[PDB]
Amino acid sequence: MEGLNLVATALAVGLGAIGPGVGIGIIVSGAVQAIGRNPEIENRVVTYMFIGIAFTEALAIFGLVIAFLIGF
Amino acid sequence: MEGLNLVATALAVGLGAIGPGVGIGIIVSGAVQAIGRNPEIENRVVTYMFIGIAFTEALAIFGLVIAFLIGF
Amino acid sequence: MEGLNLVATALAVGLGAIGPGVGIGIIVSGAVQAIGRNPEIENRVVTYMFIGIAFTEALAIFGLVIAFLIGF
Amino acid sequence: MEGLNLVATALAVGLGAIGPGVGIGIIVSGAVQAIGRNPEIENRVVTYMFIGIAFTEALAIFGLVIAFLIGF
Amino acid sequence: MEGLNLVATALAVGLGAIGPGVGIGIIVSGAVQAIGRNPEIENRVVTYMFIGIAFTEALAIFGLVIAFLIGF
Amino acid sequence: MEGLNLVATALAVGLGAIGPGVGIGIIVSGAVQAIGRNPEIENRVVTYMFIGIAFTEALAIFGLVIAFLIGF
Amino acid sequence: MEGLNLVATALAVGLGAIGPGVGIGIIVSGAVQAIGRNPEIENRVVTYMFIGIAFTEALAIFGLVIAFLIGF
Amino acid sequence: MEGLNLVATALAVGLGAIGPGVGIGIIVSGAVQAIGRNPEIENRVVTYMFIGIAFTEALAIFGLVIAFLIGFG
Amino acid sequence: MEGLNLVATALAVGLGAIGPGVGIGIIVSGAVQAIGRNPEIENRVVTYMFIGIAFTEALAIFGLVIAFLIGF
Amino acid sequence: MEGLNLVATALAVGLGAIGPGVGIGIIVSGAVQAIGRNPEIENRVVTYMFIGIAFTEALAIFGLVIAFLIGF
Amino acid sequence: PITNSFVVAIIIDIFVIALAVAATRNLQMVPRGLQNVMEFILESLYNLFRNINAKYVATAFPLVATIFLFVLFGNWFGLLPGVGSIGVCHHDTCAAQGKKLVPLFRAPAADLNFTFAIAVISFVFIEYWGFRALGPGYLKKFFNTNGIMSFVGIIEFISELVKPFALAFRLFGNIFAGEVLLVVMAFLVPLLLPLPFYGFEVFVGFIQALIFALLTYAFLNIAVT
Amino acid sequence: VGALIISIASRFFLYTGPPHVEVAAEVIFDGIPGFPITNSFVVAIIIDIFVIALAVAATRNLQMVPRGLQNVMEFILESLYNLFRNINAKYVATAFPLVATIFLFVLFGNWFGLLPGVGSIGVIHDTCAAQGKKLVPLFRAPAADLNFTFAIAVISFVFIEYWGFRALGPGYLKKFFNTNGIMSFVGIIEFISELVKPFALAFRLFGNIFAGEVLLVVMAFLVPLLLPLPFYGFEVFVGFIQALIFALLTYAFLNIAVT
Amino acid sequence: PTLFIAQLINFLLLIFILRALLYRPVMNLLNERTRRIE
Amino acid sequence: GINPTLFIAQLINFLLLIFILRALLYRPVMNLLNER
Amino acid sequence: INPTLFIAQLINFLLLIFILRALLYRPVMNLLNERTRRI
Amino acid sequence: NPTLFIAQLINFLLLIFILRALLYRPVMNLLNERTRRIEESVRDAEKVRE
Repeated sequence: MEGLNLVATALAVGLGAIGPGVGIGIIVSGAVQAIGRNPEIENRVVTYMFIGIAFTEALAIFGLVIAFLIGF
Repeated sequence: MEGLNLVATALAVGLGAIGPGVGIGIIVSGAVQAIGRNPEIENRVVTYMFIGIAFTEALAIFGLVIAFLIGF
Repeated sequence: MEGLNLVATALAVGLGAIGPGVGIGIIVSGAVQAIGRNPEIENRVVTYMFIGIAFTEALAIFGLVIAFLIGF
Repeated sequence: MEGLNLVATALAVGLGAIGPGVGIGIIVSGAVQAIGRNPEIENRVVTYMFIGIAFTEALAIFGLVIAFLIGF
Repeated sequence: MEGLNLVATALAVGLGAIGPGVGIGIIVSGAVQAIGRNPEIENRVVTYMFIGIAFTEALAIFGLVIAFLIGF
Repeated sequence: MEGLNLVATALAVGLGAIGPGVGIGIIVSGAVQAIGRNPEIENRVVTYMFIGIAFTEALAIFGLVIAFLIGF
Repeated sequence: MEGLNLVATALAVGLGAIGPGVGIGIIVSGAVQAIGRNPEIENRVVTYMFIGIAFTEALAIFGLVIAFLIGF
Repeated sequence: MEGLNLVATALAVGLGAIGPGVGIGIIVSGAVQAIGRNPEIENRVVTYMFIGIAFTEALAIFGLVIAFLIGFG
Repeated sequence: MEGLNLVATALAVGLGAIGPGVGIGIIVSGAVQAIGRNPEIENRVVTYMFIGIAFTEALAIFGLVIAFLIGF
Repeated sequence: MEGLNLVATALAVGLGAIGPGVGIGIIVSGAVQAIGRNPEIENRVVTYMFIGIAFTEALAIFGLVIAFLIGF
Repeated sequence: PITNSFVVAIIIDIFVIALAVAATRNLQMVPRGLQNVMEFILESLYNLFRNINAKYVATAFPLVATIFLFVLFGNWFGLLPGVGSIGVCHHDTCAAQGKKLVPLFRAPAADLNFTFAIAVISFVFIEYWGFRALGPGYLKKFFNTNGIMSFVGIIEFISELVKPFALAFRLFGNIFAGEVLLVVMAFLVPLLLPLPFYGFEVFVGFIQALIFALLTYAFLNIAVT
Repeated sequence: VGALIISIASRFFLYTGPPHVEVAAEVIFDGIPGFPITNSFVVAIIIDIFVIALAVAATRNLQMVPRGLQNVMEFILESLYNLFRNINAKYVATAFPLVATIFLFVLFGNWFGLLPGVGSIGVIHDTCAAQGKKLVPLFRAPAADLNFTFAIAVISFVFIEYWGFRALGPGYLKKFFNTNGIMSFVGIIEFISELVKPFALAFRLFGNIFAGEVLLVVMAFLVPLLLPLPFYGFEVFVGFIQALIFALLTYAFLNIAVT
Repeated sequence: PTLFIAQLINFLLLIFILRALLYRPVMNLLNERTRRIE
Repeated sequence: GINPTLFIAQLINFLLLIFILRALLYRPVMNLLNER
Repeated sequence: INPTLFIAQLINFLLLIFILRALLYRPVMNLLNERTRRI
Repeated sequence: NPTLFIAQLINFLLLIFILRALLYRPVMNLLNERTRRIEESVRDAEKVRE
């Protein structure tokens, strides 16, 4: 086909955010709930939440750059 | 052929929202549970709640804009 | 292919609902549980529950509008 | 093709039923759990239960409407 | 594609049985947990459980009738 | 194609087992948790579990009926 | 279409297990948690756990047998 | 569609394995939490834990063997 | 229709990896939560944690090797 | 088909990363919940969180390198 | 030129003006009637806004109330009989001399023109009030302030811009979907079938009308923060 | 030890030497007129006689003091007895001979399947493929045969049905038919699941053994050295777990039928 | 159109049926607010 | 495509309605505040 | 799926079960019960 | 097949060595503990008999 690369770009973009979005949501929810349970652990909880979010963010960028390669 | 772009836009828009939506839902649920646990931490938990919401919405908007590029 | 726009818009509108619906349900359940734990905090619980619901439903709105653009 | 409208309608209906069903299930489970925790605010919490159910059913209605448009 | 109508009819039921299936399960589990936590509010929460079950079953019936129209 | 009926039946059964299976799992888990919390309510809670499991299994029954109709 | 029945059988087996597996996991995890919470009540709750397990396994074997029908 | 059998045997193993993995994870989490709460009942409940785990892996094997049969007729 | 082996391998890898990731995530989450609940009992918990991790990664390796069959 | 390679690369990147998009999030959420419930066990639980992260990123990198093979 | 939805929007505005005139014609303590209901609605809205942010609760309160009243009027007009059945002509009643039988009453929210104005007004109010007491800090990205914190700020900036457009698109989709669901139910059966949906339509419209104002107040508070 | 991880022996004939797949679902050894005995059946024979010799040696001069083979066999039997009593304590002795022999035979069949040469020994190109006759492999695991696994499953089903008839009477109204209530709808699903159970068990064991055999063979094909060791261990664990759970599920189903 | 007329009749009937029940509690709330004004 | 003139007219009508509502409710708001 | 092979496998399994009951299960339980009987 | 028997046997010997170096000790310890408990019970029974 001729527009199949466009479908590939869509699949890379669409499937590259399903996992990371849910992971970020779960991480933020757990961090906020823990902070509400104990405020004093705020600094370390925020740091670990940032690390976890950064992992999934890089995982989404993995698909984003592949889509850009096809897009460019 | 001759419509694969439409399918690509559809797939990008769809799969680019099923993860971020659940992430936002979980973020809000955890934030509200923490709020119910203690009210005084609202200003400190609304911020990170909005950070997670911004990340998820950024992923979703990335999917939407990539689809729009194909649509255009 | 012929009529591919129809399946495209159908896929877009369908996939725009599975994610946001679960997120909205989780948001509502968490808000209800928190209100049950603390009655008097409903004023600050609801004002964030609706904004989270709107953020989540924005993705479904994006799905619907893209389906309309493909359908029309 | 000759029946691509049919598969489009079927996919739209099914996907629009997948999400809102789970959302409604979660909403009702949380509401009933809170009511069991505190029956005294039964009306107060059912007030929000119904309004959440309405938003959740909205996506299913959207999908059904699009499917009817393609079906007809 | 001659059995395209057949695959559409099957797909409609298959995907429409997903969301309500999980929703009814979640509703029943929440109602059961509340009953175990509070048998005294039996009828009041059973009514809401039946309300949610009726909504999910209505969505499933919409899927089934769409499939029946397609098959017929 | 040719064997579209076969893949139709396959999709019907698979997607009709995807949802109701999870619904049964959630129902039984909630019933077990309630029993662990309160064996005294067993006589009514198991009845509610059964009236929920039947409704959840109804959609799988519909899927099997459609599959057999196609196979016929 | 040059071997569509193979894809049919694969989808029947593949889609017939992802749902039931989660149901089995949820059932047995809830059973384990309730048993740990209440070591005393074990004799009869395992009965409901196993009837749910049997129902879920029958749901999966429905798709397995449907696929085996096409295999012959 | 000469390689449709390849996609078939890929789907038969890919699909049908997602559910077993989540089931195994849920079983492990529940059993571990329960034994952390109830240490002395671990020697009794690990059996049911493995029962559920092997049920999920049985479903995964049901997918695997069908995939293998598809890959070789 | 050449190159279908590539997409076959890709689908095999993706659908055999998406499950195990969630499985190991839940395993580690439950293990760490129980360990934090009581660090007194660790080895008799880390043992089962690694048992589940090995089983789930083994299923992932099943998917990986069956994919490399088409790859090789 | 002159383009199935790109779609296969997209599937290998996107799919196979959803599971390693949610498992990481669940691991981090459990870790931070344990950290809030027990701060003095920080190093011990952080090590196990990193163990789970490495286990999940193993599958993630497997999918990525498989995509690179398809891409190359 | 003008379209069908413009007439309905003008009718909604005229009805709002008439209701305000009726309420203000006899203004006295202990109201009982239409004035009492209007005062109760205004007081509930003020309480909800003060719950979000009392500092700016009365800042754009008239604009928010006008938007909410217009949305409620449009939602009520959608389910009313005569909308979509009377055709102006540029089997159907206008089958002879076919001109698509353009509906006389088109919901103002069911169009992308009337809905777009609300988004622009909300975005302008948020940017102005947000930057009124913040200057560069309202849109400050915090460039490498907290370890490359600019990435978080840039992503959040697009969300704030899309929020008003998202709200307008949500309102338009809700109105159009309500109208289309009513039409589909009418096509399915001639009477008594649309009861499950027609009743839910009014509740959905009221919920959306309240939610628009609540979201505007919350966004203003977030902007003020 | 240190950091001596080099894997130099691993990079030895990655896929050139060992044959690509060379697997089969069912093969027949024959050798006699009439009944076509298979290699899987042959292994079932050698496992059976090995089990008999092991039992005789354990019982050879049975002493009150346990030691060695007698001690370990007693430990295994008593652990199984306690495990089965933990579910039901009224019918342990009745079903014990069947359950114990099922577990013992399945465990040894699975473990023997992982012995070297089960794919290499038979009556890329190896030995027989050089000649004009196909190389049928010998020493096939009994659980790799459906005719064995289905036989075990049908035996277990007959046993459970006979004992569920012998106890609780022949009523079965919970699964046969109910007059009113949703119990009528419940009973048919119960009957369907009960019919499924033997097929499910047989397919479970057969697949979980045969797929393991296939995986070990194919991982011997690619990078044959030093990599499949953890997978051999995992397959040992899988065989043990399957052998245990078959008996456990059998007893659990029997007890639930009693209830 | 006959279908349009029937749909309008059904919509009006449903609106009136909902409005009576809604106004009953709404009338009670309005009366309570008027009483609580002074 | 959207009619810019129609959107401008709708915006003008909305602004006029908002101004009229504010003018009308300025007195009602004052009365409500004085009562409470 | 050979019915003769399945019958042969069932016969072998039944013979193994009988042999184990008559040689292994009976003595092991007798020895095991003796310890409790001694206790 | 003098190409996979060697690989399997070489792997088999390594697996046996690993099992003997990782699992033989705990199994031997458990068997010895059971034997010691049984022997103590038997000695107590004999002494009570005598």
